[PDB]
Amino acid sequence: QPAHLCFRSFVEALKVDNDLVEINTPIDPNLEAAAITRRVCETNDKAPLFNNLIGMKNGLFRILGAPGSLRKSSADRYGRLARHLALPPTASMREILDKMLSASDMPPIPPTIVPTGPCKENSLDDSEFDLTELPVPLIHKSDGGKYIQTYGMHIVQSPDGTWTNWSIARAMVHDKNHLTGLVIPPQHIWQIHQMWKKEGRSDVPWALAFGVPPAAIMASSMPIPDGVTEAGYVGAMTGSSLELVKCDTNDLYVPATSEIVLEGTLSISETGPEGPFGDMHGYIFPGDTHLGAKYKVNRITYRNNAIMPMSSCGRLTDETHTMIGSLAAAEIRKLCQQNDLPITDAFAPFESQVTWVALRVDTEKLRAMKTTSEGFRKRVGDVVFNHKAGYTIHRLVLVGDDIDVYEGKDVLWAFSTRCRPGMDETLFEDVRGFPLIPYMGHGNGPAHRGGKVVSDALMPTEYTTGRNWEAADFNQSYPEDLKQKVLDNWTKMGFSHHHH
Amino acid sequence: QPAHLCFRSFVEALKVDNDLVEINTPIDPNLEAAAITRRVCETNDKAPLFNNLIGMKNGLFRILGAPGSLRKSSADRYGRLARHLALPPTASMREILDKMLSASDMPPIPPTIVPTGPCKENSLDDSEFDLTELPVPLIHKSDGGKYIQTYGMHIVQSPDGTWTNWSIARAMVHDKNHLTGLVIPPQHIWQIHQMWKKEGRSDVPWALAFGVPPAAIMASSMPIPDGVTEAGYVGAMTGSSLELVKCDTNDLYVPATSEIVLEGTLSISETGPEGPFGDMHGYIFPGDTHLGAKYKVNRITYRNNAIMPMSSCGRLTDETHTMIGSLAAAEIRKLCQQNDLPITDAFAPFESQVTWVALRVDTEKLRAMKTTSEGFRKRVGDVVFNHKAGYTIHRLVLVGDDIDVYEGKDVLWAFSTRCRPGMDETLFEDVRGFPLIPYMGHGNGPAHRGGKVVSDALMPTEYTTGRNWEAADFNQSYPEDLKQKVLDNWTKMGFSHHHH
Ligand SMILES: Cc1cc2c3c(c1C)C(C)(C)CC=[N+]3c1c([nH]c(=O)[nH]c1=O)N2C[C@H](O)[C@H](O)[C@H](O)COP(=O)(O)O
Ligand SMILES: Cc1cc2c3c(c1C)C(C)(C)CC=[N+]3c1c([nH]c(=O)[nH]c1=O)N2C[C@H](O)[C@H](O)[C@H](O)COP(=O)(O)O
Ligand SMILES: [K+]
Ligand SMILES: [K+]
Ligand SMILES: [K+]
Ligand SMILES: [K+]
Ligand SMILES: [Mn+2]
Ligand SMILES: [Mn+2]
Repeated sequence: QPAHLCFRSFVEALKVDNDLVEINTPIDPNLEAAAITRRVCETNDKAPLFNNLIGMKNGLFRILGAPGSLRKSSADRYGRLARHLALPPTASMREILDKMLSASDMPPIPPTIVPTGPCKENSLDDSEFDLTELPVPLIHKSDGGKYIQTYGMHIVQSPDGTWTNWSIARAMVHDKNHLTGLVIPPQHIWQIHQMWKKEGRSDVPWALAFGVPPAAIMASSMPIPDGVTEAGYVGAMTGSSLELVKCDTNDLYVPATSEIVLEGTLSISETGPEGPFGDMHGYIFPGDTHLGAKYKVNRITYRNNAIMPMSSCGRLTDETHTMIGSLAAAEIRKLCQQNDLPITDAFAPFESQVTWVALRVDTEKLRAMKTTSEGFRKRVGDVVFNHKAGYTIHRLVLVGDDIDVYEGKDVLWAFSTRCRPGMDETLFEDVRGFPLIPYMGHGNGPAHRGGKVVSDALMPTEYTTGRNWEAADFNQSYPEDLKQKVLDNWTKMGFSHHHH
Repeated sequence: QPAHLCFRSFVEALKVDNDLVEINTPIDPNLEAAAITRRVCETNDKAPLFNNLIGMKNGLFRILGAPGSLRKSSADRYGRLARHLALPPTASMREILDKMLSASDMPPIPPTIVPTGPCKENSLDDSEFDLTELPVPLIHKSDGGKYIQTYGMHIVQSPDGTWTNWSIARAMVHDKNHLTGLVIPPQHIWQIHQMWKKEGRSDVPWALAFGVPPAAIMASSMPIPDGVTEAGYVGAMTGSSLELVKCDTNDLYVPATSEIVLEGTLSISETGPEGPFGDMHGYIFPGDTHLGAKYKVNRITYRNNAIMPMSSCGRLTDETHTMIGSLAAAEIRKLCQQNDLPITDAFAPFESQVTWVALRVDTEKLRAMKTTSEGFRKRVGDVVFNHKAGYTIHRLVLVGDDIDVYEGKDVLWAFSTRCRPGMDETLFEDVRGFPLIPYMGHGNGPAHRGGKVVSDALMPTEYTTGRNWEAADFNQSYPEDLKQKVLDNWTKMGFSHHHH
């Protein structure tokens, strides 16, 4: 099966790429596996495959860390991500995000039901497993539980059957047959949960599939629109209908090649302690436990030699930056264009801890609008910050066409030199805020509201007659021939490879 | 003579360090020398010494580019700067800035007058030179003149004789015997000029010395206090009285080993076209010429085989970032401490185009103040933004003790995650602004006023009971032994030198 359609094949692909380290000696899921993974993520090293995880029994489980993290080289920086999507390993961010957006104007390709698959190779009923006896990692020393769920896909369906959502939300082990996790607005798992709670009749049928098709985990991490079934979007994006097998204890459908599947229910009544967790912005607040949603597990099915993917998230750079930030930015680019805003590109700079998105403006189009910074900032902020795709983003930075938004040095240069603090900004206090950012949920103001800003790094003439400067850089301050002369004589004169 | 006390010796030192490239074939001062230098600065390469500059006649002149720019290696990153100050080439920024501050609580060591020095080896009177016939560089393709003055020191003295100031301000050739340049408030050259203009009797006696003692050019770039003669501060800092020779046509004193000296007057009445110039924030606005101050040159004296230092300034990283930003930050650190503010460190992040300064707070001291963010931001901003040392800085970022302000990744992380836009900030509109920033002089508001902000990246408990988080990073999320185990087994397991 292709790497983008089968996690086991993805792991092979990373090996074949010389992008894997197999660790065949005993590694402890209590912190060690995650510490190695953390180190990998902070240094852009090869992904670790822990084949000998202390506590692994009857096939449950091996761990792959850092599945969507960065490679060291600039030329294949995003190669792990490209390997989720059948793209060349040298694909640019623009190419990855375009691939992720491509299904937005295609007919869905609904999934195909098949009678079995590898995820049925083994099963444990409700007398045979105990989640506290599996080698679930402790990912950070102060976490409030062992976070089994950092890179699987929750599957829930609307009561009416018309929408089946796939998403990543964290969850940890509560006891032998339950998890707790975040189920928070405006996320689709929360929207669906609310529909079941208003119906009031039963708990939400649920599955959590780990080691799913890589193209599916990418869509699981993207804020595609309300009511859109991720399976059909992934099918359109890949050009192929995904093969799904029915759960044994409910009528949900899971990817045939899932490494591990939990089947059960998400309660419409019960909660339990959840967190704290070392999360995407780089922090943990020890002892900061709060009631979260509670999941009951009735069944586990799994592949022979099952592999659990794990995100050891925190400070730069991991899946929470490369996927949450970039995929939100992609959706925001499209949202802006569908609202008639002249945005060509969007990216969440890593330097902002993916709390900003830089929006590249087609300034020819802007000029024809015959507008002003105040008016345009307000329009952009109203579109983005009132929409779910803007949830995680607290600062938007508008930049003109000379800036490559995928290059954080250039975004920081433009922000720092073209946006006058205060005057060139509009604050938004009456929008939903992202409480997980420390300055929100642990800050001085409302945890769930406000704290957002549009920062206009467009210069005045970009609204009127056009850019009126040149950069004081090698590229722009010297004519072409001179530049080429300098480059051609560089090593000659005495001064100091693309792949590496 | 030691490298920190003699520019010719500094050039040797760079060679000896394997930090120089001598270019002995003909190089054009029209753009080529500056393009090579620009490239060097953008890539942290070796400094270029142009020994064969097209238009060099009777000893005037060779060029050294990038004298205060960065080295590639992390271990001696700041070595050029260390070589201005007799510090080891491995000196940290903290050590460099401490050296630059050390004379603040020492008695001045006034200079020593000597009867001659190398700067008298050659002379050209007012019938023998023509500034338009010297190989003065065109540094950026759109500059409004050939900027002879990017790394020399202007020397002017108060009418009463009590204060002699040394400073760097840009100047370009106007005609055979004049320059034009910036002389703007609140700079000391402007303060002194104003005293001569209020007296009304004559033009300001002036000298401009190029290739001065490196320790002197560092102080020339630092906002030491009003009324303090830089020569005596440099003497205290170095422990040695600087040797100075009298000008031939006026009673000012120049460093004995100056490579090139211009003697003349700064007019109290005349102006001429100045600029545009590709400056420190990375921009040039072509055609944006304005009236500047006008200097008359009556005499040139120079060393045999004179060397003109040149800053090819613009986008990162050059002297305008490493010296203007860092030295302002140093003065601001001291200013804050003298105002009883609990600041331990200050640095202008390069990523901010040196428009921000990050202030590290001693949070134990902060807690004893029993204050709030609003009150503390206001106090800090009032101290800094009402003082000349704050002139160039438009954003202050307050951070707690866990942040190394000399590491821009960490400053950006703290700013992005701990400062809630709007709520955690105070805007300052009724302070002097720095017009050279594009969003000021080419922006939407007053060019000379406002646009400043204090951004508080202190978390709430840092004011009360103490830090209440741990980072989700390898350092803080794992115990010591585990960390050390991981490091010790790193290359063993399969994963990937300080000097490189
Ligand atoms: C890649 C990724 C995405 C996480 C995520 C993680 C990763 C690795 C974790 C598990 C390591 C850390 C926390 N995560 C959570 C999360 N969204 C959320 O509501 N709660 C979370 O706990 N997300 C983001 C979420 O997947 C996106 O917001 C999706 O748009 C949600 O899908 P939806 O649009 O269908 O609701
Ligand atoms: C290192 C350095 C410092 C420049 C500088 C440059 C460099 C290389 C240039 C020449 C390449 C570009 C422009 N510069 C100017 C400048 N200050 C100013 O008033 N006008 C300038 O034109 N400065 C900053 C100035 O030297 C500091 O603000 C000093 O504190 C001034 O000394 P003072 O406190 O005695 O007035
Ligand atoms: K999704
Ligand atoms: K602006
Ligand atoms: K000075
Ligand atoms: K704060
Ligand atoms: Mn969804
Ligand atoms: Mn001074």
